[PDB]
Amino acid sequence: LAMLAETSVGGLRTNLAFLRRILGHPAFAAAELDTGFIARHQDDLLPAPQALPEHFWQAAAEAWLQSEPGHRRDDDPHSPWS
Amino acid sequence: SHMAILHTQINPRSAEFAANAATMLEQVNALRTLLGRIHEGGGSAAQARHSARGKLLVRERINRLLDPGSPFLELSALAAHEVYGEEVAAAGIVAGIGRVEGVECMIVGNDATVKGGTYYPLTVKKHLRAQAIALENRLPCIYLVDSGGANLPRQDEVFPDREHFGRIFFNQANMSARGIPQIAVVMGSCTAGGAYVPAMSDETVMVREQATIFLAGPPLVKAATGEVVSAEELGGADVHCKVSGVADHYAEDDDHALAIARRCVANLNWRKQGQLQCRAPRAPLYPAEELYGVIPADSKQPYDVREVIARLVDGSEFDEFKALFGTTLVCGFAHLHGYPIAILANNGILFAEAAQKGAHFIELACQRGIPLLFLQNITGFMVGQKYEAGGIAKHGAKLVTAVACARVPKFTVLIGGSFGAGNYGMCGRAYDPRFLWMWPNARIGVMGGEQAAGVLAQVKREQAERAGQQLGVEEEAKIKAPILEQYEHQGHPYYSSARLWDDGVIDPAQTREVLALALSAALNAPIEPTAFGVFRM
Amino acid sequence: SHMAILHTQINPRSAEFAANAATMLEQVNALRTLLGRIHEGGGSAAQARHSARGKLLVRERINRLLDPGSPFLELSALAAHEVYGEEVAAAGIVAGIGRVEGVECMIVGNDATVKGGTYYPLTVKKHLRAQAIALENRLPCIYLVDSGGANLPRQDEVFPDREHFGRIFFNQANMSARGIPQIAVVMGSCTAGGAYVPAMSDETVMVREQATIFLAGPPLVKAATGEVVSAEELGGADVHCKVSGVADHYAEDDDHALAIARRCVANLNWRKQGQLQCRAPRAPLYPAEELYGVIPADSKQPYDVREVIARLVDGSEFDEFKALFGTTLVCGFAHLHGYPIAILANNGILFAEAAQKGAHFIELACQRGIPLLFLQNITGFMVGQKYEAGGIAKHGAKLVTAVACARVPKFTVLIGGSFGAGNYGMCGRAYDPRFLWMWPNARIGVMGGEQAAGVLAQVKREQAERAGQQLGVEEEAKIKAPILEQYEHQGHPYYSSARLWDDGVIDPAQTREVLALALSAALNAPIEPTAFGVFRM
Ligand SMILES: CC(C)(COP(=O)(O)OP(=O)(O)OC[C@H]1O[C@@H](n2cnc3c(N)ncnc32)[C@H](O)[C@@H]1OP(=O)(O)O)[C@@H](O)C(=O)NCCC(=O)NCCS
Ligand SMILES: CC(C)(COP(=O)(O)OP(=O)(O)OC[C@H]1O[C@@H](n2cnc3c(N)ncnc32)[C@H](O)[C@@H]1OP(=O)(O)O)[C@@H](O)C(=O)NCCC(=O)NCCS
Ligand SMILES: *C(=O)CCCC[C@@H]1SC[C@@H]2NC(=O)N[C@@H]21
Repeated sequence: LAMLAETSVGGLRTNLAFLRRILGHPAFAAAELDTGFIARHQDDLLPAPQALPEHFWQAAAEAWLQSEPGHRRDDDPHSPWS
Repeated sequence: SHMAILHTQINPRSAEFAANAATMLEQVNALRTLLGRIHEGGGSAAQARHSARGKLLVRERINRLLDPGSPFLELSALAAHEVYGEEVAAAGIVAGIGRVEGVECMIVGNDATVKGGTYYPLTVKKHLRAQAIALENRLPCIYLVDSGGANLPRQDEVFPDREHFGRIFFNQANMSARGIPQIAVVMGSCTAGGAYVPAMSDETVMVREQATIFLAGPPLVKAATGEVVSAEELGGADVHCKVSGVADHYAEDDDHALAIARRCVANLNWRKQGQLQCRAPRAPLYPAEELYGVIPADSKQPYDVREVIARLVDGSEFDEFKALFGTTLVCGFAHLHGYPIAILANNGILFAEAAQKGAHFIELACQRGIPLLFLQNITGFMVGQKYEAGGIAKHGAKLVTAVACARVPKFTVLIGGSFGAGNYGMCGRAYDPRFLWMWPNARIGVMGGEQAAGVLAQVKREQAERAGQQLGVEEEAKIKAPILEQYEHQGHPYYSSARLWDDGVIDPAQTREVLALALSAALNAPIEPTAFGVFRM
Repeated sequence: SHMAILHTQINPRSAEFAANAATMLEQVNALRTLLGRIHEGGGSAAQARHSARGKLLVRERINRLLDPGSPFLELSALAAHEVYGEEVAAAGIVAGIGRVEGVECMIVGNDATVKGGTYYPLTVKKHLRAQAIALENRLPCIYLVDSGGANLPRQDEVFPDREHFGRIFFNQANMSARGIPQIAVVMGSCTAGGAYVPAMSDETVMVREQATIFLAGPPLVKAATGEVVSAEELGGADVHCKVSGVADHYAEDDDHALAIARRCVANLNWRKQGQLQCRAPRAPLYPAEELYGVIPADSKQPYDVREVIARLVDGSEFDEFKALFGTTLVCGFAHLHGYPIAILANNGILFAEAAQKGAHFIELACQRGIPLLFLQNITGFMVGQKYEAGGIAKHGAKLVTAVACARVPKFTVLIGGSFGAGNYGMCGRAYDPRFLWMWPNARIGVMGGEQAAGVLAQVKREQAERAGQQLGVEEEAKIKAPILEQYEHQGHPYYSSARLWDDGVIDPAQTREVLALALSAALNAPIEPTAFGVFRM
């Protein structure tokens, strides 16, 4: 589960999300194993979407801003305008 | 260089410090909140009736045009404060410098919300003050045109004269000739006057179904040989992009129009011509916040300037010239965010040796091409009978010559008092410093409140004395009352920034970072060699 | 800048596409194959006879001289093609720009195999045209002299006039004065005329027992006061390196000579003068060969040039000026291999609008110091009674002044038709573009085939009409026949490039590759400020 959280794939539809929670579902803790399992807790592992909090938007905005250094002019690098 | 350090003598925990720092911070909060009121433009009222037409607001247009998170130095925000009868928010024109495609640019846009965006006398003054900073520092211009016309009732102070409207066009065609791009973004009405801002411009952009550039709008045009035509048909967006050629780019809306704009600044092949031996930036050694408490609250209470110096320079390293001589004026070399600078800061009165000290400094500075930084807190020149017989007159002159002629970049900031001859000998407004700023605590005037009421009333009883009478404490006191209050009123920052005597009131603990922004910006223009006039020895 | 992108509308798969692509590509192989024949020189025949004397061949001397795998821009390869009676490959001299010790150099060498390497008129025309590119762009000069003399039979077009032989020396003394070194390598006969190329050159090198520089060789000198002596005795390599001092370097053979050469180009303390704000080089968004199919095969079937631009600019990003105004002329900014450039491509006719659009654009490129690229495919200026009474006359002139005066590097490629006024307003040969190229499908003439035949035949029946008669389709048709063909002939790329009206015919699909080469080389020399004449408003 450790590995699944340190892994990151972007720019495509991935099941990386699904797995993370199927190793974490309490059913998987106990031997509640059979071949219907994936069907059973179907809800628990394929939740319905939602444009989650501003909580997000905020960070995503601050993160985006921090990953474009602006521009550094050869003219005066130290320029505080960057 | 562990010798060029300024070890502080201020205790940040003292009670006296907390006292000053107190009423200082209040002052700043005072400004803070006003500046917010001014952000409202013509008030939620029509400001919302703006967005109505699907038009982006002024300051919004600016943030969209700027570079992702670029800083923005705003100019004379307190413009026209309590000046005109009505409220004319930042004089109905917001201007400032900001990064646009990696270029420090001068931006000006009108607040359509403020009394129809028309030009009141000061709107014009602010506009022109911007083109100055622009020509003086070679910053390409971006005019976000959205104005009515010129404020019809006060035209006498808005149309004729030299530095009146129309001098906007003058500076413009001259800037395009001295090779400083002139970009125009039309996002509203633009009848008559401002009709030239986009007509006279290297590159021009129009927002369809919204932009309108015509000499005489339908009101005027109907008032002509009759004829009744609509805005869109007379001089709309489609008329000047597809027909006449007064515009160059056909933008679909405010957001598009600015995007088009960015692009122009992008194909500028622009390169900075300034040139200094800037060194790596190293922060000061004392929180620049601590300034709040270094500055006494008791206006005419003695403090050591080097303290303010130590909280702005790099690594608070400062090498002092003529260390112990006419100490009334402190002079030294240091660096600020890399950029090396030569400083001249008042520390009291100003005897003869202080100006010879300062004039001699300005020669060394102007000889190495290092920017000049003036920190005013001058009450005046020491007067007296021996003092006058000593040339405190001609030596003072020596200083001003040096200042008036210095051609390297000059920067002034008022942190105390601009009073009398002092203001001039320290690069006051009239000596064209690239930028002039004012602290909340500083006050400016020809001479003290009662000082002027002193003389002004003295003569009244000198002319009435050799006229066989005398001034009774009843009339004399009524002579000084009106003065003592007038002076107190026009000595205040708001009154000053309101009339553009300075490019704005700033946060004392932000100074350091304003100077860096400025200095860098002024390096878009070559540091020219200096030629001094005759020195009265 | 995902909006400054040009989205094609070309289907590389379409039938129509491969149709054009077909005839285009055929034309390129037509050129590919003739180009090879001209690499023959004086033919396998004497060519082998050359190598026999132990002399490296011309085009090989060049390959050896250049830097490991450096590129090489050859000039007017079709020189003198089907021009003089005989066949004179590349006019007996190959020249072009190539790297030598990290410096973009102008290299000129003669083909001792083509009619003795002597100078036919076009030889002088081409040699001269190189020193022009040398001067105009400040590229040092390497002359690989190995020629007989001047082609005696056709001297009346090789010796007298301003731009004839001897102007060769002029140009050399002048460039030497303007500090563009002049280097010479004597690897053959060097009688009389070409005798000065080696004597007038900062540095000179001679191949022993092979090179000979004498004002009058043994033929002439015996025809003098009798006297009979050998070539190497008269003016060999040992005579001029050990005794006279007309040479500076004593080389062992062709290969050594070239080695000594390079070494001179090494201690040139050379620095480039140009200066643009070039950015990182990004490739286009569409295969450059797609062009073969962008260009109609139907001579006068309209197409959109923006499709052509899209395949040369970096990341097919193009910022278009006066986007929708005088659409017949396309203008915009973008870059090519990093270097910023301003484009002016024809998209049809050229009504007043276009001209104004263009003049105005040039003004902007000229003010920002950005090089201009012209893309000709102009059929002419729209004629008529209104169009004429509308000043399509004077408007067109505003365009020419602009072009004529622009002092920024200018580049011209003929990708359509240069016919009439058009050729001029679009920076034709007569306007000093640093370089001017021609695609194989391009046709250049004073005006169309029957166009001329039209007027030229019509006056004949106007002089003969007010002469009490008329011209029956009998003589009328015989007055048109000759002209119709003459023009078809004098309009083809070979006909042009053989006379140097262009620095060559190139591969449409390589245009970008050559444009960047040129530009770079043109930056060995400063971009000057521009001064405009009077503009007829
Ligand atoms: C500019 C104009 C299109 C305004 O359009 P709008 O967005 O509908 O704005 P409004 O008409 O509601 O104008 C509202 C304010 O504009 C002010 N105003 C507009 N033009 C003005 C002018 N030239 N002088 C003085 N005030 C003017 C009005 O006083 C009004 O004030 P108020 O809000 O306190 O009542 C319209 O006023 C106009 O056509 N003016 C022409 C100006 C002109 O011809 N000037 C030539 C001199 S250079
Ligand atoms: C240059 C020279 C040494 C040639 O030596 P080479 O290597 O044996 O070459 P060739 O003698 O075989 O010359 C062959 C070609 O050179 C041509 N040629 C040489 N000099 C020429 C000249 N000055 N004018 C015209 N043609 C000339 C001949 O026409 C001949 O043409 P062809 O091959 O079609 O028959 C010999 O021609 C000579 O001495 N010429 C002197 C040139 C001169 O005096 N010019 C002064 C005018 S500035
Ligand atoms: C081919 O179609 C030539 C067009 C003829 C029109 C006339 S001839 C040259 C004049 N200049 C120009 O641009 N067109 C005019």
